[PDB]
Amino acid sequence: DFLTEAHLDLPMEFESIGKAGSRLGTALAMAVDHEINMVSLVRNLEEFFARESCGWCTPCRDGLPWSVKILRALERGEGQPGDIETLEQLCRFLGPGKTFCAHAPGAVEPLQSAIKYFREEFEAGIKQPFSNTHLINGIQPNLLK
Amino acid sequence: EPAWQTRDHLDDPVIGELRNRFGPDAFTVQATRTGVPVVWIKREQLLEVGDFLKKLPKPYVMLFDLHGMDERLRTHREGLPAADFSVFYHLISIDRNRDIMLKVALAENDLHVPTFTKLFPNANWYERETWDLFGITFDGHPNLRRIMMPQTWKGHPLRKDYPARATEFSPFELTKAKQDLEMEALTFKPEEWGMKRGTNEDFMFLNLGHGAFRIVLQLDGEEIVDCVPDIGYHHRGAEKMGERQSWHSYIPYTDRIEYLGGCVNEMPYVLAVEKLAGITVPDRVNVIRVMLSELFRINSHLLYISTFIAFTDRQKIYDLVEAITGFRMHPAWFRIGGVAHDLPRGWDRLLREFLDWMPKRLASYEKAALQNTILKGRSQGVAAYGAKEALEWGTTGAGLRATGIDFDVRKARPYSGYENFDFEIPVGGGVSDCYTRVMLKVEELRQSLRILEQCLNNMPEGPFKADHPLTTPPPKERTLQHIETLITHFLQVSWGPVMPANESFQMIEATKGINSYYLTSDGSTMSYRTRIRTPSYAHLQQIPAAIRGSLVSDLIVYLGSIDFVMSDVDR
Amino acid sequence: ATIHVDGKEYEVNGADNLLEACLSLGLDIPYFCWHPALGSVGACRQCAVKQYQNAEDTRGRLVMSCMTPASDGTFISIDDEEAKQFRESVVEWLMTNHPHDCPVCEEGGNCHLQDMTVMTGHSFRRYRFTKRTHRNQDLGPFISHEMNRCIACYRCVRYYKDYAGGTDLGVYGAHDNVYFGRPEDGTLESEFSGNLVEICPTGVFTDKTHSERYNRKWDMQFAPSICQQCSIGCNISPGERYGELRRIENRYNGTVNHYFLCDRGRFGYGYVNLKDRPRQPVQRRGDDFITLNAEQAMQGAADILRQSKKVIGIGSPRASVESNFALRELVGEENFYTGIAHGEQERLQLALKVLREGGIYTPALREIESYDAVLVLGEDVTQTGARVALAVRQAVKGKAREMAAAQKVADWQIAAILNIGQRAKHPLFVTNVDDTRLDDIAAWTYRAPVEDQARLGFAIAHALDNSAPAVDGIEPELQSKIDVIVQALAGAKKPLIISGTNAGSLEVIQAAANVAKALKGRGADVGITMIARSVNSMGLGIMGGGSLEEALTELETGRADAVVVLENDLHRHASATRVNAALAKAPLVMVVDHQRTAIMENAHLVLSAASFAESDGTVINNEGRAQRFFQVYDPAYYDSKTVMLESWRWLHSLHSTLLSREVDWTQLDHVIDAVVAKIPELAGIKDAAPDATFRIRGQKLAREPHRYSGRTAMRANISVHEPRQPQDIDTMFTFSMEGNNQPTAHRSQVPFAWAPGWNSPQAWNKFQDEVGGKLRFGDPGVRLFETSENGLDYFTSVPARFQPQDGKWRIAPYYHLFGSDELSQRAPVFQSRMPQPYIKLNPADAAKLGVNAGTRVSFSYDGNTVTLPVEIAEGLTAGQVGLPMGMSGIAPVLAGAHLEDLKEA
Amino acid sequence: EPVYLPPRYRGRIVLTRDPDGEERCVACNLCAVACPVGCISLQKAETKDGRWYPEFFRINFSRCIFCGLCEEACPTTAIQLTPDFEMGEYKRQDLVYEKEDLLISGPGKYPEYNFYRMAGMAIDGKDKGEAENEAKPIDVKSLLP
Ligand code: SF4
Ligand code: SF4
Ligand code: SF4
Ligand code: SF4
Ligand code: SF4
Ligand code: SF4
Ligand code: FES
Ligand SMILES: [Ca+2]
Repeated sequence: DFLTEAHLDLPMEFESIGKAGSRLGTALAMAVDHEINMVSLVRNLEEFFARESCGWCTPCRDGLPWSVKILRALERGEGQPGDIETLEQLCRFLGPGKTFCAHAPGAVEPLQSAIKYFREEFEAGIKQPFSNTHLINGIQPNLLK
Repeated sequence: EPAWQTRDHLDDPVIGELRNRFGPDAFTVQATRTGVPVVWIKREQLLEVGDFLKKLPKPYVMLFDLHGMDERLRTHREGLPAADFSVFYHLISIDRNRDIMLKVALAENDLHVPTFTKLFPNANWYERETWDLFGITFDGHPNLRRIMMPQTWKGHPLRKDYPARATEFSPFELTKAKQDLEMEALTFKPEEWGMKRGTNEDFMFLNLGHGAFRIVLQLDGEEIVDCVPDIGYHHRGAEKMGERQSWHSYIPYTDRIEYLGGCVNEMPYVLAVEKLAGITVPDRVNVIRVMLSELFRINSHLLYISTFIAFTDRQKIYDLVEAITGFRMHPAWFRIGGVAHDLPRGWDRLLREFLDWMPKRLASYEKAALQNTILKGRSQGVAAYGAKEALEWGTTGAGLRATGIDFDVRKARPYSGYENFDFEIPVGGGVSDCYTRVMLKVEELRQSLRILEQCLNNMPEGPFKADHPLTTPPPKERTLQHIETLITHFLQVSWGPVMPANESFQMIEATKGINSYYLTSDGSTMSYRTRIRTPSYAHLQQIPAAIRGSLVSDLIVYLGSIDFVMSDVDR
Repeated sequence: ATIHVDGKEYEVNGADNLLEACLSLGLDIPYFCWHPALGSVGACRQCAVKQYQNAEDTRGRLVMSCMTPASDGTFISIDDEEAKQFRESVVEWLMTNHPHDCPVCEEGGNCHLQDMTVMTGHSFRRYRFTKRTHRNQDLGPFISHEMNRCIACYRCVRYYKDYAGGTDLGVYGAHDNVYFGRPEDGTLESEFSGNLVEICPTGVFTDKTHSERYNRKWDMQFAPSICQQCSIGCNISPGERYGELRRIENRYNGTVNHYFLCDRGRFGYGYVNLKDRPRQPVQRRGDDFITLNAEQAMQGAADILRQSKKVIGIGSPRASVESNFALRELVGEENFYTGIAHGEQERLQLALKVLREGGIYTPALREIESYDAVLVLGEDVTQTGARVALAVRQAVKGKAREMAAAQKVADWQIAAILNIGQRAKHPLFVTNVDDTRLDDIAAWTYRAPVEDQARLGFAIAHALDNSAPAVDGIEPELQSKIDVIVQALAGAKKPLIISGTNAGSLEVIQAAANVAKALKGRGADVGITMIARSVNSMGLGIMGGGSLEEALTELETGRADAVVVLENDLHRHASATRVNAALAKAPLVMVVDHQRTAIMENAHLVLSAASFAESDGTVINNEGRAQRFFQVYDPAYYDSKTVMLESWRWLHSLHSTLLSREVDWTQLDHVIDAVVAKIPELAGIKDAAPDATFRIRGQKLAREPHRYSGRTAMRANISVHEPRQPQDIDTMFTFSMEGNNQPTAHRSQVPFAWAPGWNSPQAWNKFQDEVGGKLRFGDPGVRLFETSENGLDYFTSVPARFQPQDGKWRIAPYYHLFGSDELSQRAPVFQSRMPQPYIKLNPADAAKLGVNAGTRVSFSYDGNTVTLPVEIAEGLTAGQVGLPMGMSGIAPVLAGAHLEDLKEA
Repeated sequence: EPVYLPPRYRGRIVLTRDPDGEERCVACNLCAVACPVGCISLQKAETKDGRWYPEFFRINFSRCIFCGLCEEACPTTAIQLTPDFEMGEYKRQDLVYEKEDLLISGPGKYPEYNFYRMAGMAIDGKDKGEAENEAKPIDVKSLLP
C-alpha cells in the first residue's frame, strides 16, 4: 500500500506498518514525488501485475486487465462513471482468499491505497458519459434510470 | 419487504381464530407468494371450517374459487402434507377485505371430498368441473356430471398422466356424436340434467341455441320453471396448455381467454409470473399496462353497451392498439418484467385525438341509455337480485357493485400502480337488474376515460423492462450487443425462464368481473399448475337462480345484460 | 459429518469436498473447473461459499467449496450476499472476453457457461473495452476447435493429460493469453479425445461430425441405448432429428462407462445415416428387384420356406439376443448356426467358460479402476476395448492415490496427489505382437507371437503356483522378467488379469485363466476380464449354435436348400469365395439386414432390418451384463413407404406365417419372455429393463425434451396435415415429450439429462444419488451370472515356442480403433481417420525379401492374391507378418493364419 | 382504398438480408423453439468459409397465429413480421412457405444490423479480431511479455 507523509514516522516493523494499512514487505521503500501522477503510477503497477499473471485463476487473469484498461482510460482522460467503483470492487474481490495465490491481493493493494489517499486524480480522469452500446436503428433502447 | 415476498400470514386474525376454535394441530399453514393465508385442513373438518368461516364477525361470504391439483409430480413439496391430489377453496371476505385458501389433501385411492353446495352454491359448477377434469368425487352433490367434456369422455384431462396434445381425428366417432346429437330430443331424459317432474305433464323441455352454447329450458307454458345451461362447447384446454408452454410462451393463450379483453387478460398472468420471479416493475411499465388495460376495457364496455341496445370508437381504439402492439384483438404484448417494446413515437398524438373526441360520444351514449323510455321499460326490474344473492353465487364486477357492495379490485387490492390514478367506482342501489348494470358500465366507461387522461398527461420516463435478470426477454439492443444479455435471451426463449418453486396468485378487475391467475411453479421453465378463475363462469351459474318464474324473452334480455363470453366460461 | 448450509442441517460424507457434497444435496453452486472424475484444483474460482468459524460467527470468510472438505460441524452460506456477489463477479470476468457467438455456437442450449451465467444472475454488461481473440487450430475430423470461447478452466488439459493419458494437448502462454490446444495443427491422437466435447464447459471443443448436421439439444429425440461398436457395452444417448441419427451423447452409468466413451463409439454412428441402406423388402425375380410391403414379403418368404426341405439360420454377434433367438425359433435349434467361425467360436466359448465357471469375479468397467496390478495377455485393449484401457490407466494411478492417502491428503485434491505420487504407479504388464498404446504406463511390455505370450502366461502361472503346468525353454532374462511379474502380482492386494478373443489364440485365454487361478489359490482378490469382439458376442456365445463353417458345409452338400442370414455379411468370418459359392448353390437366400452388404447380390429376398437406432433389443456385455437398448425414432415417420422393422419382429412374423399362414407383429416383451422361458441361462435379460407397462405415476418416459420444436412444421413439406404420433407398444418410452424425464423419478433408464437451470452434460448431477456415484435408483443392466463357487482346473495344453518356418508367414493381428469394427468403418467420417492399408514387416524379413518401407508386395490367401504396401515394424518378430484386421479384404478370421508367396509386386 | 398498417403490424413473415446483401439467418433455431405453435422448421448448413445459414426454412402459415414471438426471439433480426395480410390460399399445402417464399432482397424493418459483424466466429471477409470491440489475436509465441 501507498503511505503518506504522516506515516513516515512509523518504525519499519511488520506490526507497525501492518497497523497502518500496509505491509513491511521487502522493506525497500520507494518514494513518489509530487511530479508523479498517481493514476499513471498505479497504471504502470497494474500493467506489470496483469502481464505477470500466470493465468491459472479467474480473478487475477481476467480482472487485472480490466483494471489496466480502466486506468489507461483515466490516464487518457477517457474515464466514464462507474470506473472508480469498478476499481474498488476489483480491489475488494481480488483480496486474500479470493484468488489462488497472493499475486492479486498484492497487485490491488497499491490500487486501493491510491484510491483511498489520492482519489482526486482518479476522479479527474473521468470525463465521458457512460456508454458501451451503439444505437440499433429499429429498436428503442431500454432507458434505465 | 417487497410485495412478492413469501409470507405465511400468521399475523392474519383468521389464523388465530381458527387456532382458538379448532386447536393448533388441526391445520398446516403454508408460506406462499399468493398473498393469501393458505391453510391445509383435514378432509373430515372441512365443512366445519367452512361453516365457521361463514359465521365470523366479519364473515367470509364468497367462495371465489374451487378446483383441484395433481400433486403426484410435484417434487418441491417441502412443508406440505402428503397428497396425491388436492382441492383448494378460495374464500373472500369483503367486510374484512381479506381472503383465505383452504386446501384438502387426498390420496390416489380415495378421491372424494364433502360438498360445499350446502355452504356456497357456486361450488356446484366448481365441483362438477373438478370432477370432470381431475376425477375427484364430491359426496352429496346433486348432479355430478361432466361440464367441460362430453358425457361419453374417457379420462380426466387435467391429470398429469393425460396427454395434452390432440389425438387422431376419427370420422367414426364424429358420426356417432352426430347421430346422438340428432336423436337427443327424442331420447331426452330429464334426470341426466338435474331436472325434475319431466312430462303435471304440462311442462315442456326445449333447448336454446357472446359465444354459442345451449341451455335446457323447462316451461310451464311460457314461464321458466327450471333451466340448466349446457356449457363446454368452447373448451380450449387453456390450463392444460399452461402446463405445456414455457412461462414466456403462454402469454398468447392468456390473450385468447376472454377475447374482448386483450391486455386485461394479459395483466394478471404476467403479474403472477412476476410474483413468482421476484420482479418489481418500474413506473413506466405500470402506466403502460394501466393505459392498455383501460383502452381494452373501454373497447369491451362499448361492445357490451352497443350489443345491449359504436363501430367508430372501437375502430379508433383498434388503430391505437395496432400502432402500439402491432395487433388489434390479441396483442400478446405484456412481458414478464415489462412490455414487449417501448411506446412508439406518436402514441400520445393518437391517445390525445382519441380522448378529445370521446366525451361527446359519451354524452350521446348517456342520452341513448338513460333517456330511452323503451329501454327503461324493457330492462329494469327483470332478472333482479340483491346483495345476498350476488355474494353467494360469486357474482363480481358490475352486478356486485350494482347490488351496492363497493368492491373493486383496482381500489380494494390495488395492482400495477392503480392507487396513483384518481378515479371513482360507481355503485348502484340494492337491485341488480339489466338497467342498473348497464348504467354502471357507462359510469365505468367515464372513469376509464379519466384514467386514460391521467395516463396521457403524466407518463413516466424510464425503462419499459425491469432490471431484473429474469425479465423475459431482455432488452433487444443489449441482446444484440452484449454477450451476457445474449446468453440470458438465448436460454429464456429456448428452454425458458426458470421460476423458483412457489405458488403465486393475482386477481384483477377484468372487463366482466374479477379474473385471477393462480400459478404453481415446480421450479421449472413451465407452469406446474395454471388455475384461471374467470367471472363469466360464476355469472353463468347464477342464471338458473335469477330467472325462476320469468319468461323466455326475459331470459334473452338477462343473457344480453350479463357481460360474458364463452371463452371466458369454458377456457 | 454434519454441515449447516444457510441454517439447514445436512448429513454428508466427511471425506468429500463441500462442492460435491452440496451438489449431492440438490443445492446449486456454480462451478467450472471441478469435475467429479477429475477432482478439485481451484482454478476458475467460481464455487465460492461463505464459511463461518461456528454458529455464532457473522463475518465469515469466502472459501472455495471444491477445495474445502465437508468436515463435521461445518457452517457455510451459499446465499450470502457477498458470496453471490463474488460468483456473479467471476461470471462477469469470464464474460469480459467471451465472443458474441451463441447463435453460431454448437454448444448453445447445451452450454455449461450459459447455464452458470444465467444461474449467477449476470445479464448486464458494464465492460466497454476490447475482447481478446485467438486463432483456431485444425484438430482432425472429429473435434472442432474455437479458442475464443475458452474460459481457461483447465478441464481439457486435466482430462486429456492426467486422466486419458494423452500427450498432444496442452496449455500454452501466460497471463490472459492462455491457449489450450495442440503444439501444431493435426489430428488429436488419443482414442478418448471425443470426451473433450463434454468435458469442456464451453464451445471450444465441439463435435465436428454433429456440426455437419447440427441441431440444438431441445430438438433432439433421445433414447437410452447401448453402443454397438465393441463388447464393452457403454451406455449412450443417441439423438435424432428429421429422421437421421444426429449425435451420440454419453449416458451416465455409474457401473460401466460413467462419464466417458471412446472415439469409436462416439463418432462411428454414421453408418445409420447411409443412403444405400435397405429401406424396403426387395425380392429378386430374374434380374428384377421387386419392392414389397411387409405382408406380401412375409407371404412370399413363408411359401418359399414351406416348400423347402431344410432351412438353416446364420445369426451374428451384431444382432440382439431377441433377433438371434427369433432366428433360432424360425429355423429350429439344431439348424441354427452362429455366424462366427469355428476358431472364433472356440475362443469365445472358452472365454465364457472362464467367466461363468472359473470362480473368479469379473469386474465391471468402473470397478477395474480399483485393482492394484494389471496383467494384459494378448489383447490390444486400447484398440479393441478402449474404455477398459482408460479404466486400466485409472487403476495404474491408484498407487499415487494410496501414497497421498497415507499422508492424510484428501481424495479430491488431485494436484497434491499427483505431486506426492510423482512417477510411482501400480504395476502394468502388457503383452502383444507389437507395441500398444498402454506402453507409456506399462511397467513391462512383451512383444512376441501369440504362442510366446501364452507361454509367458503359463510360466507366470507356474511360478505363482507350482501345480500349474511348467514351461520349458524359458531364457534366463525372460525368466528374470517373469520373476519381476510374479513379484508384482503376488504382492498385490487386488490383481486383475485381462485377456480376450481378439489375440486369436485359445492358449492365451488358457494362460490368463491359469494366472487368475494361481492368484486365487494364494487367496488374492483376483479379477479376470475378457474382451469379446462384437457388441453381442457373449450373448451369441451363451445362445450357442454351430459355426459358420458347418453352415457352409450344409449349404455346399445340399442338405440345406434355404438359408436365412441375420445381420451378417459372412465375409468377416469365412473366405469370400467359399461363402459366395455356398450361397450361390442355395435356391433361397434371405438376408435380414440393415446395411447394404456384399451378399445381397446373391440374395433372393432382403428384409430391411432395423439398426440399433431404429430398434429395441438386449445385448450382453463382455462381462456378462444384459442391457436393453430402446428405439430412438420411427423410420416411417418421415418416409411413409419405409418398411424397416426390428429383426426379431421380421423373424417372429415369418415363423408365424410359416406355421399358421398369418403375419404376427408381436411385442418385445413377448420375445423376451420366450427367451427367458426357452433358454434358462439368458433368464436375466427379463430384468434388464422394465416392460412396456412401466409408468412413472401413470405416464410413460419421454424420448424428447419438453421444449421440442417444429411439431406442426417438421413434416409440412410432405403433407400439411400432422400425422399421428408414432406408437411404441414395445417399450415404456413414448415417441413424444408427453412423458416423464424427472431426475427424481423412480427409474434407471434415463434417455438424456436435463434439469431446470442445468442444460449441459452437468445435468447428470441431478440424476445421481451422489455426484460421481451411481444413478439415484441404481444403474441399468443386470449381470447374467454370479461368480461360481468352484473354479476350473489348470489348462495343461502348453504350446511350444514360435518357430519361424520358411515360406510361411504367421499373420499377426493389428487392430485399429478406427477400422477394425465393421459398421463403424462403413461410416463416412471414419475414412479420414482410418489408417492406410499397411502390411507390417520385420526389418530382417523385409531385408531378406529385398523390400523397403513403402513398396507394394503381393500375397495370395485362399486363392486370392492381394497387394499391400510394406511398413517396417521393429517390434515385430521374424517369421511374422502384420496385417490390419477388419479392413477391406482382410477378415479378422485371418488372425493366426499363415501366409504364402509374400513377394514384391 | 388501400388499408393503412402501422410499421409494427404483425403480418406476413419474411427472412431478411444484411446491408451486405447476404441472408441474416444463422440457422440458430431460436425462432423455432420460441414458437408456441411449433410451425417453424429449419436446418443449419455451413458455407466453405464457416458461415452458418439455413439449408431449408419453412413456416406453416396455416398454423401460425402471427404472435411475433419468433421475431422477438431472433438474435440476428433475420425473421420479421411485415405489415401485409393478403395471404389467402386455395390449398392448405400452399400455406407452407419455404425459404424461396420468405427471403426478401433487403433488411426489412432493421436497416443496418449485421450479426456477423458482432460475432467472434470467423467467416469470409471477417477474419479473427476484425469484428466489433475485438482486439487482434496475440500469438502465443509473441516476444512481448
Ligand atoms: S493470483 Fe496467482 S494463481 Fe491467480 S492467476 Fe494470478 S499469479 Fe496465477
Ligand atoms: S461457449 Fe456458451 S456462452 Fe460462449 S458462445 Fe458458445 S453457447 Fe454462448
Ligand atoms: S478449452 Fe474448454 S475445458 Fe479447456 S480451459 Fe478452455 S473452457 Fe476449460
Ligand atoms: S469402448 Fe466399445 S462399447 Fe464403449 S464407446 Fe468404445 S466402441 Fe462403444
Ligand atoms: S408469429 Fe408466432 S406463431 Fe407465427 S411463426 Fe412466429 S412464433 Fe410461430
Ligand atoms: S432466430 Fe433468426 S437467426 Fe435464428 S434460426 Fe430463426 S430466423 Fe434464423
Ligand atoms: S469449481 Fe471450485 S474453484 Fe473452480
Ligand atoms: Ca419398437
